[PDB]
Amino acid sequence: MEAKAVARTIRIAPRKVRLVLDLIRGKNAAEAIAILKLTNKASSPVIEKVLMSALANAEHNYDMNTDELVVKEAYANEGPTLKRFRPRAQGRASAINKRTSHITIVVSDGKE
Amino acid sequence: VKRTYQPNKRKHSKVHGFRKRMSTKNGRKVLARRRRKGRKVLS
Amino acid sequence: YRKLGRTSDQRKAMLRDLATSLIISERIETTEARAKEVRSVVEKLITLGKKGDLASRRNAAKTLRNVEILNEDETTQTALQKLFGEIAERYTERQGGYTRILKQGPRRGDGAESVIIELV
Amino acid sequence: AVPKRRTSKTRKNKRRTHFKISVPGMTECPNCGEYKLSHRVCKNCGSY
RNA sequence: AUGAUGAGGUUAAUAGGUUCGAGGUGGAAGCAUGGUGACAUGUGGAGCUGACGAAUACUAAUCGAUCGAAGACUUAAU
RNA sequence: UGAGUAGCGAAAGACGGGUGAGAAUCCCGUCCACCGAUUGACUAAGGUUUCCAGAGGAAGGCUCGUCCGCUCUGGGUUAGU
RNA sequence: ACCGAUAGUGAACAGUACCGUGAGGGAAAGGUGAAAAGCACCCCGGAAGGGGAGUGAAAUAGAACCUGAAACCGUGUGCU
RNA sequence: UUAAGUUAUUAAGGGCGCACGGUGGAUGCCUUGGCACUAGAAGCCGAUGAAGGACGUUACUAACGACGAUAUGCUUUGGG
Ligand SMILES: [Mg+2]
Repeated sequence: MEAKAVARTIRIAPRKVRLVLDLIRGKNAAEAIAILKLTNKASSPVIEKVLMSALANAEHNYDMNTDELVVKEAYANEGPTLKRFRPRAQGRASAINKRTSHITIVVSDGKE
Repeated sequence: VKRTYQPNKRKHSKVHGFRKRMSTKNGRKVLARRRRKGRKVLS
Repeated sequence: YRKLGRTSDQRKAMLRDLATSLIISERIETTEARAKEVRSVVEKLITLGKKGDLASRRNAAKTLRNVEILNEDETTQTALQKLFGEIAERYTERQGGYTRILKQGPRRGDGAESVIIELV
Repeated sequence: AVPKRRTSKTRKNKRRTHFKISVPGMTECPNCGEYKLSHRVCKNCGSY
């Protein structure tokens, strides 16, 4: 079977999340937890909490053995943007986008 | 650089302000014009 | 030698401060490039301390800033006294060494490589 | 000074071929604890 | 610039603390003697010394992991 | 799109201890540094609750934040001269 | 044989945000469900968010709530 | 075995087709609000203090409506 977890409206930009998320796609859970503890980007702890949540769902709701699980899917979608401004020289303003992300992890055991 | 608008409580109440607008005919025109528009602040 | 993102006098100042607090605490945590520089400043102090004479006690006072240590039994001594007293008698037979560096992970706020420099 | 034409999707994605990060060193702490970074020390959460 | 290149990773002289030199400066501190004193002389080419040359495992280059081949057909001589 | 690019607004910090899910950035200590006819101390204009205590960390703060001139709750200005 | 939320009043929720010393200028913003029955309890998490369970005809009707186009951003693949 | 020759295999990334998501708020359906008129009244108040406001008033009180220290209302005659 499969278990998933989502983190909605995380306040990091998606281009920055995907960069770490391309490291763990298609790996078994223990190795992915190891990789996320030693990478030093800003989104590593948030992704790690999402992965932990999925592993706990896989065990409490579907009675799966967490010793043999792989990260089947990992992706980040765009959330709604906060729009801000910064004053520039000579009375002008420039736009700033504070972007957000939806983060999804699903783990599986590979059987049916 | 010194800017325009150096605020002053007395100057503001004496140039604008209710009694000053009521002291002339063209000030009473302003007050009536702002009443007709429904404006919340008159002077 | 290496510039640590400082001018000539800021560098010399924080390098005496780094050498003095290592003698107080025996063990401090800092960045890696700073540890690799204070490594060779501390060991020359310990060399001066193993000689012991008055001419060298005065050369060590040019570094080694000025602090009071409060040990157990309410003993107050200066850093210059603790050096020449016990640090020198400890390594009285080493022939160099006296310090080791141990690496840790990157710091959170910036990417800096953190390090523990200790006094063997 | 300014771009003469806009940049298409395909050219933008070709330029980002090399823009990636790599997996770290990651040796395993044998005596006690989980993975650690190689040539590093983990006094807690690891015997090494 | 980064990457790349080259010297090394304990069966080790790679950094380089320690010891000894080259070169640089130019006579340390302390004490003694002379002088009313500023100072001078002796101990003593003294003391100090980043990057240069040697020697020495004392401190650090731990344990590990990953990648990586299996030699096709047709024809002619052999 | 340009692009993970330009910029992040004059300057000296270091280490120990603490608290916290999380600390270069908050609190405490020592040392160091900068101004000093002033970056010190008073009174006016002007602003109008920004003042104080306890709690908080979504947004604001050009980073972070356990902190705040920010959010919540409750307080605070006394004249015959 | 008038409009149906960029329309119709500037204004379906306002001469208010806001701008200007002043006279004056002047917005944006409607829709859960028949009924709040608006998610008891368990799990991961500091929280935010989520997975189950439950309500409901329906929860990819969960309050940023009818339908949910296009630009734009991703993940997986058949041929190249 | 050696020669001479022909033709295979890779996808760091890209292209096209398909499937599945997100962002966004078009389209359809709807109406609380408007627009143009017809018929019948009426039009203008005030020193007996106006039009328009400021402050207040509810057990808990920010805004709008209502009310005025008799204050989120008092009396009376009818209706219900
Ligand atoms: Mg795309």
